Amino acid sequence: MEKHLFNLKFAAKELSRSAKKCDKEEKAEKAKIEKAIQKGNMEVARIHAENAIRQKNQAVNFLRMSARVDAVAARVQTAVTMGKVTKSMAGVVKSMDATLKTMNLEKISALMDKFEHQFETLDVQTQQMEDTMSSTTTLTTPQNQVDMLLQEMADEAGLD
Amino acid sequence: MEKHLFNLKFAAKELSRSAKKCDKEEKAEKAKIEKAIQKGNMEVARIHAENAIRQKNQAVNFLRMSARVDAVAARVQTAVTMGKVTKSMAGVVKSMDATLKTMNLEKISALMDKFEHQFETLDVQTQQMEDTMSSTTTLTTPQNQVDMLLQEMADEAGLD
Amino acid sequence: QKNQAVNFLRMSARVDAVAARVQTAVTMGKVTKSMAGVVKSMDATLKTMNLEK
Repeated sequence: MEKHLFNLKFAAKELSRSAKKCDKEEKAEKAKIEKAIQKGNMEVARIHAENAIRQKNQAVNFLRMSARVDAVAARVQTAVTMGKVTKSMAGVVKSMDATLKTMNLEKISALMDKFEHQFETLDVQTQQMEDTMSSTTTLTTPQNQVDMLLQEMADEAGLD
Repeated sequence: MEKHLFNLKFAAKELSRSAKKCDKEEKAEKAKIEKAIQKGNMEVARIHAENAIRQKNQAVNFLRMSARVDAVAARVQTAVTMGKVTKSMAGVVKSMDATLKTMNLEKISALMDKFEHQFETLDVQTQQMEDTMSSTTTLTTPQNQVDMLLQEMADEAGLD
Repeated sequence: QKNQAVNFLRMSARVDAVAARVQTAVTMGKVTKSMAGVVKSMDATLKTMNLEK
Protein backbone atom coordinates (compact mmCIF):
# COMPACT_ATOMS: atom_id res chain seq x y z
CA MET A 1 0.00 0.00 0.00
CA GLU A 2 2.89 2.36 0.70
CA LYS A 3 3.96 2.06 -2.92
CA HIS A 4 0.99 4.06 -4.14
CA LEU A 5 1.46 6.75 -1.51
CA PHE A 6 5.04 7.16 -2.64
CA ASN A 7 4.06 7.33 -6.29
CA LEU A 8 1.46 9.99 -5.55
CA LYS A 9 3.86 12.20 -3.60
CA PHE A 10 6.36 11.58 -6.37
CA ALA A 11 3.92 12.65 -9.05
CA ALA A 12 3.09 15.77 -7.06
CA LYS A 13 6.69 16.86 -6.60
CA GLU A 14 7.17 15.99 -10.27
CA LEU A 15 4.46 18.36 -11.42
CA SER A 16 5.81 21.09 -9.19
CA ARG A 17 9.31 20.75 -10.66
CA SER A 18 8.11 20.77 -14.26
CA ALA A 19 5.93 23.81 -13.57
CA LYS A 20 8.99 25.50 -12.11
CA LYS A 21 10.97 24.83 -15.29
CA CYS A 22 8.26 26.14 -17.59
CA ASP A 23 8.16 29.31 -15.52
CA LYS A 24 11.94 29.78 -15.67
CA GLU A 25 11.86 29.25 -19.42
CA GLU A 26 9.14 31.87 -19.51
CA LYS A 27 11.40 34.55 -18.05
CA ALA A 28 14.32 33.57 -20.25
CA GLU A 29 11.92 33.76 -23.17
CA LYS A 30 10.94 37.33 -22.38
CA ALA A 31 14.61 38.24 -22.52
CA LYS A 32 15.02 36.41 -25.78
CA ILE A 33 12.02 38.28 -27.22
CA GLU A 34 13.61 41.59 -26.41
CA LYS A 35 16.84 40.59 -28.17
CA ALA A 36 14.73 39.47 -31.12
CA ILE A 37 12.60 42.56 -31.62
CA GLN A 38 15.72 44.66 -31.13
CA LYS A 39 16.66 43.81 -34.72
CA GLY A 40 13.22 44.65 -36.08
CA ASN A 41 12.24 41.07 -36.93
CA MET A 42 8.47 40.73 -36.76
CA GLU A 43 8.32 36.95 -37.24
CA VAL A 44 10.83 35.48 -34.79
CA ALA A 45 9.37 38.02 -32.38
CA ARG A 46 6.03 36.38 -33.03
CA ILE A 47 6.84 32.76 -32.37
CA HIS A 48 8.94 33.75 -29.37
CA ALA A 49 6.07 35.77 -27.96
CA GLU A 50 3.88 32.76 -28.53
CA ASN A 51 6.17 30.27 -26.77
CA ALA A 52 6.47 32.68 -23.87
CA ILE A 53 2.70 32.74 -23.47
CA ARG A 54 2.22 29.01 -23.72
CA GLN A 55 4.99 28.52 -21.21
CA LYS A 56 3.10 30.69 -18.77
CA ASN A 57 -0.31 29.06 -19.19
CA GLN A 58 1.34 25.66 -18.93
CA ALA A 59 2.82 26.90 -15.69
CA VAL A 60 -0.72 27.54 -14.48
CA ASN A 61 -2.07 24.18 -15.66
CA PHE A 62 0.70 22.01 -14.24
CA LEU A 63 0.79 23.93 -11.00
CA ARG A 64 -2.95 23.32 -10.64
CA MET A 65 -2.48 19.59 -11.09
CA SER A 66 0.23 19.78 -8.47
CA ALA A 67 -2.31 21.27 -6.11
CA ARG A 68 -5.06 18.74 -6.48
CA VAL A 69 -2.80 15.67 -6.66
CA ASP A 70 -1.07 16.98 -3.54
CA ALA A 71 -4.43 17.10 -1.80
CA VAL A 72 -5.26 13.49 -2.57
CA ALA A 73 -1.72 12.66 -1.50
CA ALA A 74 -2.44 14.21 1.87
CA ARG A 75 -5.66 12.34 2.44
CA VAL A 76 -4.00 9.06 1.43
CA GLN A 77 -1.26 9.83 3.98
CA THR A 78 -3.92 10.22 6.64
CA ALA A 79 -5.43 6.92 5.50
CA VAL A 80 -2.19 4.99 5.91
CA THR A 81 -1.23 6.43 9.30
CA MET A 82 -4.77 5.77 10.45
CA GLY A 83 -4.22 2.21 9.28
CA LYS A 84 -1.08 1.77 11.36
CA VAL A 85 -2.79 3.18 14.43
CA THR A 86 -5.75 0.84 13.95
CA LYS A 87 -3.64 -2.30 13.60
CA SER A 88 -1.38 -1.52 16.53
CA MET A 89 -4.38 -0.64 18.67
CA ALA A 90 -6.01 -3.96 17.83
CA GLY A 91 -2.73 -5.47 18.94
CA VAL A 92 -2.77 -3.92 22.39
CA VAL A 93 -6.45 -4.71 22.90
CA LYS A 94 -5.81 -8.37 22.16
CA SER A 95 -2.54 -9.03 23.98
CA MET A 96 -3.92 -7.11 26.92
CA ASP A 97 -7.11 -9.18 26.72
CA ALA A 98 -5.52 -12.62 26.74
CA THR A 99 -3.34 -11.30 29.54
CA LEU A 100 -6.54 -10.07 31.19
CA LYS A 101 -7.95 -13.59 31.24
CA THR A 102 -5.28 -15.17 33.47
CA MET A 103 -4.63 -11.88 35.30
CA ASN A 104 -8.34 -11.36 36.02
CA LEU A 105 -8.75 -9.02 38.94
CA GLU A 106 -9.69 -11.57 41.62
CA LYS A 107 -6.34 -13.37 41.41
CA ILE A 108 -4.52 -10.04 41.62
CA SER A 109 -6.40 -8.82 44.68
CA ALA A 110 -5.75 -12.15 46.37
CA LEU A 111 -2.07 -11.84 45.49
CA MET A 112 -2.15 -8.44 47.17
CA ASP A 113 -3.64 -9.35 50.54
CA LYS A 114 -1.16 -12.21 50.39
CA PHE A 115 1.34 -9.41 49.87
CA GLU A 116 0.28 -7.54 53.03
CA HIS A 117 0.45 -10.67 55.15
CA GLN A 118 3.81 -11.52 53.62
CA PHE A 119 5.76 -8.35 54.34
CA GLU A 120 3.94 -8.13 57.68
CA THR A 121 5.73 -11.33 58.56
CA LEU A 122 8.86 -9.64 57.27
CA ASP A 123 8.43 -6.91 59.86
CA VAL A 124 7.92 -9.31 62.76
CA GLN A 125 10.99 -11.24 61.65
CA THR A 126 12.90 -7.96 61.71
CA GLN A 127 11.69 -7.00 65.17
CA GLN A 128 12.49 -10.39 66.68
CA MET A 129 15.92 -10.49 65.15
CA GLU A 130 16.79 -7.08 66.47
CA ASP A 131 15.59 -8.00 69.95
CA THR A 132 17.93 -10.95 70.34
CA MET A 133 20.69 -9.23 68.39
CA SER A 134 20.49 -6.20 70.70
CA SER A 135 20.17 -8.22 73.89
CA THR A 136 23.31 -10.25 73.14
CA THR A 137 25.75 -7.36 72.74
CA THR A 138 23.94 -5.24 75.32
CA LEU A 139 26.75 -5.29 77.86
CA THR A 140 28.62 -2.87 75.63
CA THR A 141 25.83 -0.28 75.68
CA PRO A 142 24.61 0.51 79.20
CA GLN A 143 21.40 2.52 79.49
CA ASN A 144 22.83 4.92 82.06
CA GLN A 145 25.85 5.80 79.95
CA VAL A 146 23.67 6.61 76.94
CA ASP A 147 21.44 8.75 79.14
CA MET A 148 24.29 10.92 80.38
CA LEU A 149 25.71 11.13 76.87
CA LEU A 150 22.52 12.24 75.22
CA GLN A 151 22.05 14.76 78.02
CA GLU A 152 25.64 15.94 77.61
CA MET A 153 24.92 16.72 73.98
CA ALA A 154 21.47 17.97 74.93
CA ASP A 155 22.23 20.98 77.14
CA GLU A 156 25.04 22.30 74.93
CA ALA A 157 23.49 20.95 71.72
CA GLY A 158 23.37 24.11 69.63
CA LEU A 159 25.93 26.12 71.55
CA ASP A 160 28.96 24.75 69.69
CA MET B 1 5.12 4.83 -23.66
CA GLU B 2 7.91 6.89 -22.11
CA LYS B 3 10.06 6.18 -25.15
CA HIS B 4 7.95 8.42 -27.36
CA LEU B 5 7.89 11.23 -24.82
CA PHE B 6 11.66 11.14 -24.69
CA ASN B 7 11.96 11.13 -28.46
CA LEU B 8 9.64 14.12 -28.73
CA LYS B 9 11.55 16.19 -26.17
CA PHE B 10 14.72 15.07 -27.91
CA ALA B 11 13.45 16.21 -31.29
CA ALA B 12 12.44 19.55 -29.80
CA LYS B 13 15.81 20.25 -28.20
CA GLU B 14 17.34 19.04 -31.46
CA LEU B 15 15.51 21.61 -33.54
CA SER B 16 16.40 24.34 -31.08
CA ARG B 17 20.11 23.49 -31.27
CA SER B 18 20.17 23.36 -35.07
CA ALA B 19 18.32 26.68 -35.25
CA LYS B 20 20.93 28.11 -32.91
CA LYS B 21 23.74 26.98 -35.22
CA CYS B 22 22.13 28.41 -38.34
CA ASP B 23 21.78 31.72 -36.53
CA LYS B 24 25.43 31.73 -35.42
CA GLU B 25 26.51 30.93 -38.96
CA GLU B 26 24.35 33.83 -40.04
CA LYS B 27 26.35 36.34 -38.00
CA ALA B 28 29.67 34.86 -39.05
CA GLU B 29 28.41 35.11 -42.62
CA LYS B 30 27.72 38.81 -42.33
CA ALA B 31 31.31 39.29 -41.25
CA LYS B 32 32.52 37.17 -44.13
CA ILE B 33 30.44 39.26 -46.56
CA GLU B 34 32.10 42.42 -45.36
CA LYS B 35 35.57 40.91 -45.91
CA ALA B 36 34.41 39.82 -49.35
CA ILE B 37 33.01 43.09 -50.64
CA GLN B 38 36.04 44.86 -49.20
CA LYS B 39 37.98 43.62 -52.24
CA GLY B 40 35.33 44.75 -54.71
CA ASN B 41 34.21 41.25 -55.71
CA MET B 42 30.58 41.36 -56.81
CA GLU B 43 30.09 37.60 -57.18
CA VAL B 44 31.44 36.04 -53.98
CA ALA B 45 29.63 38.91 -52.29
CA ARG B 46 26.49 37.62 -53.97
CA ILE B 47 26.55 33.99 -52.95
CA HIS B 48 27.66 34.96 -49.45
CA ALA B 49 24.79 37.40 -49.16
CA GLU B 50 22.52 34.63 -50.33
CA ASN B 51 23.75 32.03 -47.82
CA ALA B 52 23.40 34.61 -45.08
CA ILE B 53 19.75 35.13 -45.97
CA ARG B 54 18.88 31.47 -46.23
CA GLN B 55 20.58 30.86 -42.92
CA LYS B 56 18.31 33.42 -41.33
CA ASN B 57 15.03 32.16 -42.82
CA GLN B 58 16.03 28.63 -41.90
CA ALA B 59 16.52 29.93 -38.40
CA VAL B 60 12.90 31.07 -38.47
CA ASN B 61 11.57 27.81 -39.92
CA PHE B 62 13.41 25.45 -37.58
CA LEU B 63 12.69 27.59 -34.57
CA ARG B 64 8.99 27.44 -35.46
CA MET B 65 9.08 23.65 -35.60
CA SER B 66 10.78 23.74 -32.22
CA ALA B 67 7.83 25.69 -30.91
CA ARG B 68 5.03 23.46 -32.09
CA VAL B 69 6.79 20.16 -31.40
CA ASP B 70 7.56 21.50 -27.93
CA ALA B 71 3.86 22.13 -27.42
CA VAL B 72 2.85 18.59 -28.30
CA ALA B 73 5.70 17.45 -26.08
CA ALA B 74 4.13 19.33 -23.20
CA ARG B 75 0.68 17.89 -23.68
CA VAL B 76 2.13 14.37 -23.96
CA GLN B 77 3.95 15.02 -20.67
CA THR B 78 0.65 15.91 -19.07
CA ALA B 79 -0.84 12.73 -20.54
CA VAL B 80 1.80 10.48 -19.00
CA THR B 81 1.78 12.05 -15.53
CA MET B 82 -2.00 11.90 -15.62
CA GLY B 83 -1.58 8.22 -16.42
CA LYS B 84 0.61 7.57 -13.38
CA VAL B 85 -1.80 9.41 -11.11
CA THR B 86 -4.72 7.40 -12.48
CA LYS B 87 -3.06 4.02 -12.00
CA SER B 88 -1.81 4.76 -8.51
CA MET B 89 -5.20 6.13 -7.53
CA ALA B 90 -6.89 2.97 -8.75
CA GLY B 91 -4.40 1.18 -6.56
CA VAL B 92 -5.36 2.99 -3.38
CA VAL B 93 -9.07 2.67 -4.11
CA LYS B 94 -8.72 -1.08 -4.46
CA SER B 95 -6.35 -1.98 -1.63
CA MET B 96 -8.35 0.31 0.61
CA ASP B 97 -11.54 -1.38 -0.58
CA ALA B 98 -10.52 -4.97 0.10
CA THR B 99 -9.23 -3.70 3.42
CA LEU B 100 -12.60 -1.99 3.85
CA LYS B 101 -14.40 -5.31 3.54
CA THR B 102 -12.85 -7.01 6.60
CA MET B 103 -12.40 -3.69 8.42
CA ASN B 104 -16.04 -2.69 7.84
CA LEU B 105 -17.07 -0.09 10.37
CA GLU B 106 -19.17 -2.31 12.66
CA LYS B 107 -16.21 -4.49 13.65
CA ILE B 108 -14.14 -1.39 14.34
CA SER B 109 -16.73 0.27 16.56
CA ALA B 110 -17.12 -2.98 18.48
CA LEU B 111 -13.36 -3.16 18.87
CA MET B 112 -13.53 0.35 20.31
CA ASP B 113 -16.15 -0.12 23.01
CA LYS B 114 -14.17 -3.25 23.80
CA PHE B 115 -11.28 -0.80 24.06
CA GLU B 116 -13.06 1.42 26.61
CA HIS B 117 -14.02 -1.55 28.77
CA GLN B 118 -10.48 -2.89 28.49
CA PHE B 119 -8.48 0.08 29.72
CA GLU B 120 -11.25 0.77 32.24
CA THR B 121 -10.30 -2.54 33.78
CA LEU B 122 -6.71 -1.33 33.56
CA ASP B 123 -7.60 1.62 35.76
CA VAL B 124 -9.35 -0.47 38.40
CA GLN B 125 -6.37 -2.82 38.45
CA THR B 126 -4.17 0.22 39.04
CA GLN B 127 -6.31 1.57 41.85
CA GLN B 128 -6.51 -1.76 43.66
CA MET B 129 -2.82 -2.37 43.37
CA GLU B 130 -1.98 1.01 44.79
CA ASP B 131 -4.37 0.50 47.70
CA THR B 132 -2.71 -2.67 48.96
CA MET B 133 0.75 -1.43 47.98
CA SER B 134 0.21 1.78 49.99
CA SER B 135 -1.41 0.05 52.95
CA THR B 136 1.50 -2.37 53.37
CA THR B 137 4.30 0.18 53.71
CA THR B 138 2.04 2.68 55.47
CA LEU B 139 3.83 2.50 58.80
CA THR B 140 6.63 4.51 57.24
CA THR B 141 4.36 7.41 56.27
CA PRO B 142 2.17 8.61 59.14
CA GLN B 143 -0.66 10.98 58.27
CA ASN B 144 0.16 13.40 61.08
CA GLN B 145 3.79 13.76 60.08
CA VAL B 146 2.85 14.57 56.49
CA ASP B 147 0.33 17.12 57.74
CA MET B 148 2.88 19.04 59.78
CA LEU B 149 5.38 18.81 56.96
CA LEU B 150 3.09 20.16 54.30
CA GLN B 151 2.07 22.92 56.69
CA GLU B 152 5.72 23.64 57.46
CA MET B 153 6.35 24.21 53.78
CA ALA B 154 2.98 25.93 53.47
CA ASP B 155 3.37 28.99 55.71
CA GLU B 156 6.89 29.80 54.52
CA ALA B 157 6.32 28.40 51.03
CA GLY B 158 7.32 31.38 48.91
CA LEU B 159 9.35 33.23 51.51
CA ASP B 160 12.61 31.38 50.82
CA GLN C 1 6.03 70.68 19.00
CA LYS C 2 4.76 72.52 22.03
CA ASN C 3 1.57 70.50 22.53
CA GLN C 4 3.57 67.33 22.06
CA ALA C 5 5.82 68.63 24.79
CA VAL C 6 2.77 68.79 27.04
CA ASN C 7 1.48 65.34 26.09
CA PHE C 8 4.77 63.48 26.47
CA LEU C 9 5.63 65.28 29.65
CA ARG C 10 2.26 64.22 31.07
CA MET C 11 2.97 60.58 30.25
CA SER C 12 6.31 61.02 31.96
CA ALA C 13 4.46 62.11 35.06
CA ARG C 14 2.01 59.27 35.35
CA VAL C 15 4.41 56.51 34.30
CA ASP C 16 6.86 57.92 36.85
CA ALA C 17 4.19 57.57 39.52
CA VAL C 18 3.55 53.92 38.78
CA ALA C 19 7.32 53.49 38.69
CA ALA C 20 7.50 54.83 42.23
CA ARG C 21 4.81 52.57 43.59
CA VAL C 22 6.43 49.55 41.92
CA GLN C 23 9.71 50.56 43.59
CA THR C 24 7.96 50.53 46.93
CA ALA C 25 6.53 47.12 46.08
CA VAL C 26 9.93 45.58 45.38
CA THR C 27 11.71 47.01 48.41
CA MET C 28 8.77 45.90 50.52
CA GLY C 29 9.31 42.47 48.99
CA LYS C 30 12.97 42.34 50.02
CA VAL C 31 12.13 43.43 53.55
CA THR C 32 9.43 40.77 53.81
CA LYS C 33 11.65 37.92 52.63
CA SER C 34 14.59 38.88 54.81
CA MET C 35 12.31 39.31 57.80
CA ALA C 36 10.86 35.85 57.26
CA GLY C 37 14.46 34.71 57.24
CA VAL C 38 15.30 36.13 60.64
CA VAL C 39 12.05 34.88 62.17
CA LYS C 40 12.82 31.36 61.02
CA SER C 41 16.54 31.03 61.74
CA MET C 42 15.92 32.68 65.08
CA ASP C 43 13.06 30.25 65.70
CA ALA C 44 14.94 27.03 65.02
CA THR C 45 17.71 28.51 67.13
CA LEU C 46 15.05 29.29 69.73
CA LYS C 47 14.10 25.62 69.96
CA THR C 48 17.46 24.30 71.18
CA MET C 49 18.29 27.58 72.95
CA ASN C 50 14.94 27.63 74.78
CA LEU C 51 15.19 29.81 77.84
CA GLU C 52 15.38 27.08 80.49
CA LYS C 53 18.67 25.70 79.18
